[PDB]
Amino acid sequence: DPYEAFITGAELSHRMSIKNATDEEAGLFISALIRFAAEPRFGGHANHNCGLVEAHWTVTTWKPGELVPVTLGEIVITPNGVEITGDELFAMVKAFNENQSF
Amino acid sequence: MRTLNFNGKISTLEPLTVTVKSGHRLPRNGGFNAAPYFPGTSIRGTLRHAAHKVIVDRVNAGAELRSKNPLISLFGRWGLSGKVGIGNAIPDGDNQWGM
Amino acid sequence: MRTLNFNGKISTLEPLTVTVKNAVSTSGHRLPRNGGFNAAPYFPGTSIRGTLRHAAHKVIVDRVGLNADGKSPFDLAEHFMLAQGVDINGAPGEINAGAELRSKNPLISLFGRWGLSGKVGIGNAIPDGDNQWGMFGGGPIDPYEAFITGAELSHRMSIKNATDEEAGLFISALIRFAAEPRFGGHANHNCGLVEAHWTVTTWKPGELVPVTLGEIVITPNGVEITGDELFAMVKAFNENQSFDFTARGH
Amino acid sequence: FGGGARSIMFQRDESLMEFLETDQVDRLERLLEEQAEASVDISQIKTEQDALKKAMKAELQIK
Amino acid sequence: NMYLIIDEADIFVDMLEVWKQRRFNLRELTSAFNEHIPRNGVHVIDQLMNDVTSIAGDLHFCSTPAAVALFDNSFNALSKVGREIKNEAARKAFFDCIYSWEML
Repeated sequence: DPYEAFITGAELSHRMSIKNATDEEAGLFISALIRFAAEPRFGGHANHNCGLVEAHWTVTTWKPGELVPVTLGEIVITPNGVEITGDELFAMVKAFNENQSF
Repeated sequence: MRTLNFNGKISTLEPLTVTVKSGHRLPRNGGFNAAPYFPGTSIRGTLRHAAHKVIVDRVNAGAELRSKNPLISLFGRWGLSGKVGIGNAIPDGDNQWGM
Repeated sequence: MRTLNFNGKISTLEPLTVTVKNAVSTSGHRLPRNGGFNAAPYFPGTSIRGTLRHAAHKVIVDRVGLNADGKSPFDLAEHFMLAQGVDINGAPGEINAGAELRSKNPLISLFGRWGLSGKVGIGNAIPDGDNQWGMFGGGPIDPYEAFITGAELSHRMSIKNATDEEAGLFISALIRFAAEPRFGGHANHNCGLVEAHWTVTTWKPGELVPVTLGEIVITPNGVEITGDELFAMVKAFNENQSFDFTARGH
Repeated sequence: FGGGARSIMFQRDESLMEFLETDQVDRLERLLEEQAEASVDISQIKTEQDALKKAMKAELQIK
Repeated sequence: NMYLIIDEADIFVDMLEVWKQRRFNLRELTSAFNEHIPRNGVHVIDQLMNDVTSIAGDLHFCSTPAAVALFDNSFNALSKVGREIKNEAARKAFFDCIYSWEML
């Protein structure tokens, strides 16, 4: 039977959050996103080729008590590859990778 | 300790189908005639699988476990609370959905 | 010495859900419905009140300071007393000591405890239009009811007889909460993060019309505090050094 | 209206573990364990009370 | 064909009273009308069911003034619920059932 789905080229606003995130576990989250970029598939219908999608995502932390957040950077996952900006995010990944305290 | 918010957009290059698990309709954003939305459950499952792949490639007082295992720290089991939260993907403009 | 009323809206950037034992039934997690089974769902004021009370407590302990070890000077009894208003350690003699206790402990005055009436009252948020609620959490997974993204929810609080320091503490709690402005449950699925604004209006008793002291807007991109009076309240709370939060009673 | 439940803050959000001292952490763990014990005891005694109420006089009220 | 010799006939005609019993199980009526259910009224049906348990206690039958008073009050509040059934045919069936119980 026919299905209902977003048309090609559609743009969807998406928000995520990591509660009181530490450097190590948020680095793990970034690594998970980076590895997901290799096969950026969501939903099902894999036989139908559904799932292929790209995203751009401003990562902003917010120290509680301040009136505004600070833009740590952005992560862009596209079939062309992974693009990351901001020294904080790179430091976080470089902290997660060599974590022998797991 | 920092609380992180990942806010932004998803661009779709090919028709994204979900809820494979009367007719197959996307999740509705309230009622029946409002906009549809992409389920965050699928997204969180994909992120869980990606984190499992990454860790496999690399490889009340109980909170040391989350210090020990970043995986259960991020997502958490039924008992322990999960640090991560994966919202839904809402269309911005009208249409962007078809049969 | 003033009475503050916050009147405004909450645009839920994500679905907003709450698991109330009376509301939830064998069908699943259903929002409490503001009447019979076919009335409008409302987000209970209890959830917002708990969230803002904990925001207040966290800002209080942060302003108290953390030792080099990284721990707060307060004990478990004081933590429970500030947050949940529970006399862990456990009257006519408190008849006049109540005012002093409020003076030295802004938080316990703001959010009350057993026997001490709280100055702040945080009400129930209610959708403006209709059909702003649906079923989410598909998966065998029991789906939960929630509000929808962008749902305009009419919320209202009222601090009765707030000194400059009480309202300063409450605004500071709102500022801190704006970091992770999340209500209700289902943090997984990110259900609860909101984007709210309130008009702060005071009403000197006897006057026929209240006066708007300004506006507090919370957005994921920041917090806008307009009106010098709110800034004065915040500065009054922050600069004060005459708070003794290590107090209790019954 | 109202409803809900008071809950242990410390098992909901865990940043407070970084605020509390080790002695206070032990106090919290003792609190949780002793409240679980009191909860099971009170549940048993209240079930007994409910059964006795279902059984049915002045002596019963005194009991 | 046969004869019937009732020994202890006093016990027989005394036990008739226990057998002179037709019980209106409020739970049975609750379960019977699960489609034409004025659920708002259900509380009353439960509340009376509580009172019976308070008055009847552990007894299969009690004729105390409390019992007859609760009988009358329960049937009056069930006539109250009678004007809540939406389906007219179901409303009349319920009304006739309670009327039959009342005359009985």
